[PDB]
Amino acid sequence: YSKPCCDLCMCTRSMPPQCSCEDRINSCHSDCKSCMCTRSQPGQCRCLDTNDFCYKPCKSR
Amino acid sequence: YSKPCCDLCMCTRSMPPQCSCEDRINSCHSDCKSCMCTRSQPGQCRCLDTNDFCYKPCKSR
Amino acid sequence: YSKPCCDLCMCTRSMPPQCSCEDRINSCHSDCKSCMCTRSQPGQCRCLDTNDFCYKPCKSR
Amino acid sequence: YSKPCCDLCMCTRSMPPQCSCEDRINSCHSDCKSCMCTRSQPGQCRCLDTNDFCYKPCKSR
Amino acid sequence: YSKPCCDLCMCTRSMPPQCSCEDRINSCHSDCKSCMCTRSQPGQCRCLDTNDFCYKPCKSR
Amino acid sequence: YSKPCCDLCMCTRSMPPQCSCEDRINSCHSDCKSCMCTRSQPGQCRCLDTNDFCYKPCKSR
Repeated sequence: YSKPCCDLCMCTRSMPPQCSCEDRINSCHSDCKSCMCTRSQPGQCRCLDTNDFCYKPCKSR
Repeated sequence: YSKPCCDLCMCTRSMPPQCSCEDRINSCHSDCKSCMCTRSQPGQCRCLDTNDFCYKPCKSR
Repeated sequence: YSKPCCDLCMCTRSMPPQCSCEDRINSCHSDCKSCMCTRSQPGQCRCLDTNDFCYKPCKSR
Repeated sequence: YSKPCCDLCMCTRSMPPQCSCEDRINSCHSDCKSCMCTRSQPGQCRCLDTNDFCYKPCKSR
Repeated sequence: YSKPCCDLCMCTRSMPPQCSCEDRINSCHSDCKSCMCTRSQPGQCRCLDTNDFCYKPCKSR
Repeated sequence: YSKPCCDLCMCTRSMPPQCSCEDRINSCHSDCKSCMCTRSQPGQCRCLDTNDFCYKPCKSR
């Protein structure tokens, strides 16, 4: 869907923590602020945004 | 969901083609025959099965 | 070009050795026997063939 | 050669875009400004520079 | 040391399971039967052997 | 152990150089200043710190 979730998240062991995510084809989630893709068809995209929290796992699988 | 789809697929340039896929947490799709995971909680899994076709992209994103 | 070379090669510490390679867009080298690509435009390909020798580095860079 | 090209490029979905590239043994292209390699022989290098455009694919393969 | 351990292990969800491991510079563990390295100095090696069990984590870190 | 070493190091071809490292389960070395891990059990961690030198290879293997 367009709603924000994340399956693989990583955080730094600092306080507050700094965390990020994974891969989608053509577009990133609606909440993403800087999105990076491959110059190809279909393009494989990732979110580069960093927060002090992780989104919840994608509810499907 | 439990239904079979695939976002990143790769095939050999032979006839018939030999193709495979990507990553899920704890479990693989219902149609998967040999599934491999990391000894960790939560475990990150992948399907090793090979077909002569690709499933369609996950309908959500 | 169409000529066979390899930049990143890996071999098993057995006798005779078993060795393979890396990445190209749309097509593999002319000598490649089983070539695998991504269902996308432009497709990113790799050779899965195994020999008991490595090709020489690509002469360009 | 020494001339600047790129096979795998990625860009952020922002305006202007922010883009980067891939892998070479011992040295990066002549136009590269910050180049990073592995402490090994032969060393495997990558360019970390970021532009608002992508170079064209390497003309050979 | 020369003793056999493994930090990152992966297994198939079949019975009995089929499992493997990770990365070392110049040589693999003493128990490894097919070891694969990069044609470079120092070479980065991995074990390709498959068992129906995982070794224990490296005791150091 | 808790002592600082590094097996895979990479540096930029600038003066002074800017260098970093690799992977551990649950914790980073004692000298690490910003450490990033996966939200999972056991978590896989990496050091993001950058210096103008590389640590020496882990003395064990």
